[PDB]
Amino acid sequence: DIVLTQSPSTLSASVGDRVTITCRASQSISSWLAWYQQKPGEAPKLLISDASSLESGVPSRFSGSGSGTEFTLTISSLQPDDFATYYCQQYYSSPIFGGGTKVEIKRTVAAPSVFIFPPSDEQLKSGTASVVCLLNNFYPREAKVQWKVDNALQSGNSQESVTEQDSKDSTYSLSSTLTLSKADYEKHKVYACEVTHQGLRSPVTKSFNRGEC
Amino acid sequence: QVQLVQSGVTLVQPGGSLRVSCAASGFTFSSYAMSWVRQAPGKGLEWVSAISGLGGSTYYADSVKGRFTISRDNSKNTLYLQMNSLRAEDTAVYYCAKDHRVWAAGYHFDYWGQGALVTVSSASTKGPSVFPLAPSSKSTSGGTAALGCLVKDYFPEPVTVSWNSGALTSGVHTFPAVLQSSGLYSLSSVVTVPSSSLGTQTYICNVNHKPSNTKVDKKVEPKSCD
Ligand SMILES: [Cl-]
Ligand SMILES: [Cl-]
Ligand SMILES: [Cl-]
Ligand SMILES: [Cl-]
Ligand SMILES: [Cl-]
Ligand SMILES: [Cl-]
Repeated sequence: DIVLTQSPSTLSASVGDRVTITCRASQSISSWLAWYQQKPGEAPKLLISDASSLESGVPSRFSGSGSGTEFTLTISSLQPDDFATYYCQQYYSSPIFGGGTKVEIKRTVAAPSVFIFPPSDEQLKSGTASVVCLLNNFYPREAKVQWKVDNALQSGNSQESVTEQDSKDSTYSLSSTLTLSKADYEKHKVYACEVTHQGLRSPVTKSFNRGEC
Repeated sequence: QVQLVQSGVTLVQPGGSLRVSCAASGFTFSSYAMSWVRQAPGKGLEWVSAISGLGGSTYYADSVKGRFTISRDNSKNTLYLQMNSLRAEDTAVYYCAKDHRVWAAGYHFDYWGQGALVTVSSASTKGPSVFPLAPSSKSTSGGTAALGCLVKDYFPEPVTVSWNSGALTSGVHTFPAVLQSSGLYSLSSVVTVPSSSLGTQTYICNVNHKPSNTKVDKKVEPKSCD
């Protein structure tokens, strides 16, 4: 019923930064808003209630403000323990959560290393062809992966998976997997993965010819 | 001292019924209204339903209104959620949540249960296929090469992937699984190695899927390609 909108959806921050997360409500909720923190593999933890009332045991670093339709969670100086997802939640009417804001580790730009894998002959014997395009150790997360078959843009026959930020270098890795039937895979020659990323001076295309591979 | 103790992983067929529970202690259970909040894989928190301290008033999200029933036993401090007419989109972790304050209104939660994963699917237990992602000129960037194993068509999660029985770890990436249109899971595990030693080093991915007692060792060998 009451729509809560968080901005930004992803917040790239470095340790020591002053972080601000806003929550915007479709209607006034007075000050009946709570903020939660959640890390992967864990239940949420309440930080603030009634828009600015800090929960017991929560560091002074965290503060909340706002009322009506505009609320803000602020972290004075970000710490290592603060990289997580934060959600706002209204309770003026039936409860609703905002979409969440991921506070992620900011590092320097890192271009992806692009690799391409043709389907193995064993998989082709089973009737399916999976073509895998790997974008390794890159930052930021935003990347464009397009599949081209005989220079024909593909749409909806591939799905991608991304890793969580690496513990050591804070980079991402991504896989884009194009799936076809073996019968259809054998009707085309050139398989290309085109990668567009802000760390690359120009788009990188990794391709192969079915027959040679 | 305040504890909310929950159930574990459960599989149900679409159209099936499931009852999830949460045993509370360390506070006056009857004074607090309680909620169920769900989280679909890779999604945000979604409030499902609430029940007042005594149980005279129940509230539900429109997504579950005529299918889910919230209830509580204030004698044994137990919160329940009956989920009938289940659908694939009800697949999520379900957390019990106790209201912060004893008030009649304003439901926000100071303690949460550990969650219980409820998976709704008409898929049968299946071990994965393990195909090699072969290193080649097209998976070589100067002095480094990429290789891997495609762990496909399995149900349910999880699947584990080691390389050289644990001896190989630096540069390994086992991607999160994706649910395919078929209702089976798939993932690929990759690793970066020196391309100069491809003809000399042996690379094996050790794939284990406990549900189907599957343990595969697949040697990943190079292919000319070009
Ligand atoms: Cl954004
Ligand atoms: Cl999570
Ligand atoms: Cl502090
Ligand atoms: Cl919600
Ligand atoms: Cl009551
Ligand atoms: Cl009542």
